Amino acid sequence: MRIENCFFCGRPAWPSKGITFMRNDGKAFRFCRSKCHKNFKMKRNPRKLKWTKAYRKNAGKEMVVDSTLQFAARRNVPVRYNRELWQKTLKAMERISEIRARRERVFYKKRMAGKRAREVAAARKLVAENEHLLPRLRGSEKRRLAELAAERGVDVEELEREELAKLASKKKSKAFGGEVRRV
Amino acid sequence: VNLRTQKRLAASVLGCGEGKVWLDPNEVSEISNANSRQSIRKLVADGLIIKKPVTMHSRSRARELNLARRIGRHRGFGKRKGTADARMPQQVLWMRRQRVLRRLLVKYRASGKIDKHLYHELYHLAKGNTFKHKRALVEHIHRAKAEKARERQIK
Amino acid sequence: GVFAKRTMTKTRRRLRDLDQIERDLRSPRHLQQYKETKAAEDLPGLGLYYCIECAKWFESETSLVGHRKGKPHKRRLKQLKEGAYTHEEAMAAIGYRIDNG
Amino acid sequence: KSLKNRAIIPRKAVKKPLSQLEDHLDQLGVDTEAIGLRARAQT
RNA sequence: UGAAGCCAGAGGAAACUCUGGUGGAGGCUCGCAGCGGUUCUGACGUGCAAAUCGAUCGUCAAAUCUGAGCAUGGGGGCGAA
RNA sequence: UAAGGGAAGUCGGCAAAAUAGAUCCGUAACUUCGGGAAAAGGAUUGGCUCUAAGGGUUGGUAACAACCAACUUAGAACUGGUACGGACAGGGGGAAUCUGACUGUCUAAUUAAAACAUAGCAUU
RNA sequence: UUAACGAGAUUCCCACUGUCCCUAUCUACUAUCUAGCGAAACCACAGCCAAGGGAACGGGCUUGGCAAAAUCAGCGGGGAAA
RNA sequence: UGUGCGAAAGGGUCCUGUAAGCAGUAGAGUAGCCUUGUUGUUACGAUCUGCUGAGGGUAAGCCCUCCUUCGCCUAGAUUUC
Ligand SMILES: [Zn+2]
Repeated sequence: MRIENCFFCGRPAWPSKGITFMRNDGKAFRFCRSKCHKNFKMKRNPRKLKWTKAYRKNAGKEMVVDSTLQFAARRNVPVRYNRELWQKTLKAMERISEIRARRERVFYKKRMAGKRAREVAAARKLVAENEHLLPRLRGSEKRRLAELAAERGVDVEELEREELAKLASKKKSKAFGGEVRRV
Repeated sequence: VNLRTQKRLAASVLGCGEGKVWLDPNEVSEISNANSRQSIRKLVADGLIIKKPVTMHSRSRARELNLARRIGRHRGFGKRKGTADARMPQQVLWMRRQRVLRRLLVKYRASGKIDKHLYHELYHLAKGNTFKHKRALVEHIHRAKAEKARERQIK
Repeated sequence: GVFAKRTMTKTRRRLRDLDQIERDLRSPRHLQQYKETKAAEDLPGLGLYYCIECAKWFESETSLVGHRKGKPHKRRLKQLKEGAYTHEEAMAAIGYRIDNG
Repeated sequence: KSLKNRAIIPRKAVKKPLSQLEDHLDQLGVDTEAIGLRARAQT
């Protein structure tokens, strides 16, 4: 047996999975699932459906140029069976898989490099426009810190900073409404 | 505590529907003590009874759709549902065109550009559907003037 | 509007595909095979007025030149300009290939 | 907000509770005792 | 949908013919209300109802629909019967 | 709602499905010349950005400029699409025969019809 | 061998489809269970069969088969039911 | 008193199909300001591209989780040679 691939989306097609369409010109179309089969019957383009490997290649979101992608091919010239060749092939398959995985991760990071700079710029703009929503001590808490600093001879700004630390550590959500007392 | 009479009286006093009357839920005994329209008016002045505002029906989407249709959107064959005559009548178009042409002919005869015989035959051509619009009538008057001037210069 | 939209996706209502349309445009033998698959006397307008892009027969030259101004023909032109989806593009999408020696 | 079914009562028609207003001002970080909301609040 | 009448243009000796408009006729026509009551292995069948409910259907400017007042009384009246 | 088939079902395509708005191309026999007819059979319809035509007033071949106003119609590019009258609303069509001229009317509560009436005709 | 018109009667064609092959699935309201409320039709007495019971009829008789409290949802053979 | 039960959550596995928002010498064209065009520029503008197989859902009859949190527990009532 062998593992085929879906014509429409590109997923691995295993035995008894999906359905094959035989056309009168002599071409056969293997689909992994009824989703791909029904989209094909609705004449949707796989290149425009964003969940397909066709779209991902056309958008450049899959690693398409690599040395590790040259090892798998449809071999139309058979090789006489050789036990040593098959075992070294299996070892090659493992090593190729590992190398391909690391190179794919590098490719994804090179796609996603600029995110940190964009997010930092957006955060700076948001903070600059909304400085007034930053956490703040209560007026009663400020007065109590001021009188405690006057009593203990300590720094009111210092007391304010550890109180900001405490109210930053303690997160309390507010509830809607409230019970009405019965008569 | 039943407040049906108070709700009806407050609707009559405030000049609104009973669904626009607000009775204070924390003042139900004091509202229940109000059996007369004078007492209901006093509670309205105190603010225990208020008239709720109207529910929104905005015209903003209608106005944007009107501007879009004015500049030409949503006028395609998929948008049309009535016939061309049901949408714009040919009789209305013809009446407007005839009034425009007759107004122009009266203006030209009054100003003296054309004389009375030329006015008469142009009136009957306009009734016989020679000119489709004002520019067509104006160009016909100009070519007739050119022919008359050429005949006068020849004679 | 689409005639009998409920049973549009049945196999007995199936239309010609865009890759077959590309093959018909590039090679006249493929189009000739498709036309020999049909009977000329039962065709609209005796088969004389045919749009290869829409893969469709028309009753008259006026009707054919008429549909060419419409948007279905223009969407077919746009899809042909983009290119039909085929097995070699499907194979390149997964990075697979054929070794023929 | 429930503006599909009914209009919001105007804020001038509802008496604002002193405890809630003092709590909101304390959240915003002002000294309510320095301004004396007790004298301003009606009865 | 487009009857008479009317306007213009082109012919024709004329009478007429053709073309394009205008006009708004019809116990004409699609169809909302109303009026009616065709069909359905319809609902209901000691029912909501001693004739009702749903969908569908006929007609819809008139030989159309309708209130009140009044007339015709059993060997009778009325009857597009 | 239902793959594949498409009336093989049934006394009988009953019921359902299919058609449907608008624009454009086009439309047979027959005929009382009025009709048939929306016959039949076809092309198309979204969004957006534009272009063009269709008016009024004022100002001295003005046959020109400015300002004001609203709705129709045509043309083009771009653009999404499995759908574009996207819900709603909304003809299936055709070939024939019998039959009554037609519109209309009746058996309230089993029969709406080749029955009745009708205009036309004839007689006393 | 009469046009138009017709909820008149009949045969056929294309389209169309769960009419059928051959059935499957989903939703709502019931049916169901509970609280409350609450009829009627019908009713000689009653209700398992088989063979015989001259009058072509047995539910009761004769001879056999048998035969175990009290019940619920359904069903439409028989009795009842137009 | 447990390899417990329950409520959340995390992970997985599936379904859909690329979220809001921001940006772009992408974008048919149109209008202003001036260098009067040299992405002239600014503005609007379906859509496209990137952030983004993202966002959302996932047991209601899917799976795993002493070792991710919080809670519950040795009852109550009736009957029995
Ligand atoms: Zn697939």
